[PDB]
Amino acid sequence: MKVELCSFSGYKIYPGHGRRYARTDGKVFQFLNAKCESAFLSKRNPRQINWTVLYRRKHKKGQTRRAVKFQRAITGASLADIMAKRNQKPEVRKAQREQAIRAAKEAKKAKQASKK
Amino acid sequence: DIPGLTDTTVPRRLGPKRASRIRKLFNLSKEDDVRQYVVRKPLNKEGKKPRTKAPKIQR
Amino acid sequence: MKLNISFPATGCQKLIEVDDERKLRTFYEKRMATEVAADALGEEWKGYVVRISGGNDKQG
Amino acid sequence: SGAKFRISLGLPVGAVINCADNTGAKNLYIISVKGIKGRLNRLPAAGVGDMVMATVKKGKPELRKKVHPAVVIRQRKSYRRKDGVFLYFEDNAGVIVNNKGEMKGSAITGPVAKECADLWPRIASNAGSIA
RNA sequence: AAUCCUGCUCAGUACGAGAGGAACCGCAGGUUCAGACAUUUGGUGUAUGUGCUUGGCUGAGGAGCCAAUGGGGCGAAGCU
RNA sequence: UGGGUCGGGGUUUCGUACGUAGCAGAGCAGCUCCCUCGCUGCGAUCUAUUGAAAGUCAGCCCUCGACACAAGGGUUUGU
RNA sequence: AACUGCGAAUGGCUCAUUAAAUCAGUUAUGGUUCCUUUGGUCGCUCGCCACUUGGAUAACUGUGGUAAUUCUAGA
Ligand SMILES: [K+]
Ligand SMILES: [K+]
Ligand SMILES: [K+]
Ligand SMILES: [K+]
Ligand SMILES: [K+]
Ligand SMILES: [K+]
Ligand SMILES: [Mg+2]
Ligand SMILES: [Mg+2]
Ligand SMILES: [Mg+2]
Ligand SMILES: [Mg+2]
Ligand SMILES: [Mg+2]
Ligand SMILES: [Mg+2]
Ligand SMILES: [Mg+2]
Ligand SMILES: [Mg+2]
Ligand SMILES: [Mg+2]
Repeated sequence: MKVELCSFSGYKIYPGHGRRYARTDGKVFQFLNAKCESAFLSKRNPRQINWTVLYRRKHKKGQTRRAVKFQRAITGASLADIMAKRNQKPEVRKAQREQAIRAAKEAKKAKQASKK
Repeated sequence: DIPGLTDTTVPRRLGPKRASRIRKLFNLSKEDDVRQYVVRKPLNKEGKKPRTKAPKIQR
Repeated sequence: MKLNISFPATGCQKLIEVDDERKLRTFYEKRMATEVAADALGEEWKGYVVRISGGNDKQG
Repeated sequence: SGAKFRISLGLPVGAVINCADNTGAKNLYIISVKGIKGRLNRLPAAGVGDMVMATVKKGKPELRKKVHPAVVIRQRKSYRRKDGVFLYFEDNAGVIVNNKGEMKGSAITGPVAKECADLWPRIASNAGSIA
């Protein structure tokens, strides 16, 4: 029930098994047995050794579209306000565009007297 | 509802600014009084009169 | 271990403090941007699948 | 308190180990081990955390033709650590100390065995890492 | 047929002007020796077990063999 | 019922078998009504089949599968 | 405040290196690059948004981590 370690081969080293290797540069390694240890010492790469966990996941041995947008209240207008504004669609919107044109048309007639 | 989490929804601090991002939010077609439909944020400070503040709309 | 929970639809993010490993271990061994169901905590976090968006190390 | 448990020695008299401190010495030739009563024909041997008498063979001339107290901090012989782990290092290394236990140098290159640390607090403070 | 030593505590205590400086009980360990043992780590290794490899040989492939254990890596069990 | 002998399973050792396939492969050699970018060979090695193949009690573990064999032999012993 | 653009390659210090090297005078780039400034050029092309298109991100609100930094994450 001690800390569970992992080897050069990626295997799981139970307590009382293998050896631990402390290099001069400060890195510490643990090997499950002398086979994994000798492979590590001879500088063999575990990605090229077939029975190694690193090799197996490297070669993968054995192993949609979404989006949503939600309406929110925006400071100065509750969700009710925006819905009512965007529900002016059934010609209420068209009613508002056309009164602005005539509300600027008579101003244009005043502007004609102001321009000229 | 999770207590204190799925309630008292916080509003987006401030609405759209580009003249097209307001049209998509409010289904503006074309020249339907685009200026007025922009959200006008009200400001309420105790040591001052109440007043609402509108932003400059781009494009 | 603290959990930062945020619901984009309603904002109102809030911090959850847990000292139980089992409620947390549903999250353990998962990467970011993976959606996990938080049915581990009590009877109130039910029908809730949640996405891991980030975190911080013991050292920050 | 707590005394040091027995460990595999692996460094007999006549072993030349590296000097891991900045004293200017490069190697240390073990001439004897402290606390060794011994036995006919048996070489006094030392492990990590053991205080030894050594003479530096190569290094700086003012350190050479003298006998220095030294403490082994790294060993290449595997040794068991009461919890099942057999630990060994890349080299045999030691540091030069006085009879009181204070390291003559100021810094240690490389790790220091845990047994040598808690047995010698002066060496432990100067240790960059502990294995 | 067991042996001796060290560290902690007693204790900067007794004692002493001071410098210095113990002991009994207790605890944790070591030395020498003794009797075993192989779970672990190490050694051995002709299981002639399994890969690699040189020269030659069976027409080639495959499968093998010879070179007084061809050489070498890893290695069960057993011994240690 | 027994213990054997095979087989099987387990364990374990080594490290991925032969064959087949690949538009993998340094390149090289032939065929161009052909092909409009190809096909036919040689080629160490690579990939997949394939943690495969092989061994494993002879002093490893469990079998209840198969086969035969096991109330047989000889020499002695008395208050 | 922040995004953006520009500057930060100037100035200042020192003289360690360096002996056809540096540097000085002379000459070439018909053997090259060049922010900026100034002046040219900007309908020279036949070919359901143009009355103006798309998405994010800052600053900002809110939840934190870290012993610590002009560190930063999620929303
Ligand atoms: K002695
Ligand atoms: K062999
Ligand atoms: K071995
Ligand atoms: K063995
Ligand atoms: K094959
Ligand atoms: K394979
Ligand atoms: Mg503009
Ligand atoms: Mg002798
Ligand atoms: Mg006697
Ligand atoms: Mg051969
Ligand atoms: Mg062959
Ligand atoms: Mg012959
Ligand atoms: Mg011969
Ligand atoms: Mg071997
Ligand atoms: Mg079998």
